[PDB]
Amino acid sequence: GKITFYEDRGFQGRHYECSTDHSNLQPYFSRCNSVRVDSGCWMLYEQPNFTGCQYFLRRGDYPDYQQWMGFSDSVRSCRLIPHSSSHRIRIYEREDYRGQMVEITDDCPHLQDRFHFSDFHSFHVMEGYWVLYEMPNYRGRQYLLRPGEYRRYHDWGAMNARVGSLRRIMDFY
Repeated sequence: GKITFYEDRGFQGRHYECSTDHSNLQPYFSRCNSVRVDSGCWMLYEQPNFTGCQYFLRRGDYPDYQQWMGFSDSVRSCRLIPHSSSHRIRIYEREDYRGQMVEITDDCPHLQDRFHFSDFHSFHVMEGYWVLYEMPNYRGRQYLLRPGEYRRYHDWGAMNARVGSLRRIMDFY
């Protein structure tokens, strides 16, 4: 993977080329108003140590932070997401894997409209990397889900339970 951060919009200003996870990008730039993703799938984080708001980016040009649904020009840590050949997640109605459940291996642009139940409070990521979104059609707050267990919203870094859609992380072409 290769990503380049720019302090000003339109790919201007101080820039930093990156090919690895970073817990602290502050030594290299103080703001990020545009990004070029040469390759790979990336999760950017507003704050150091993979905290704060999260944003999913993949190959392509992002001339303004709004293009990655940024809440501001803050980017202070990043993960390069590794390759997934398969994706599998269990979605549960209540916290701690209780209530109704469905197991999917594809994307879901509208949780509410698609299943046999209407509330979504815990997740077990069996295979692959996913982005969980606050709103339908992959909008709003974004949260990376890695393989493993999410018993309640705090486990995925949300300040509340609001969710709307789910996307597998796969690259483009």
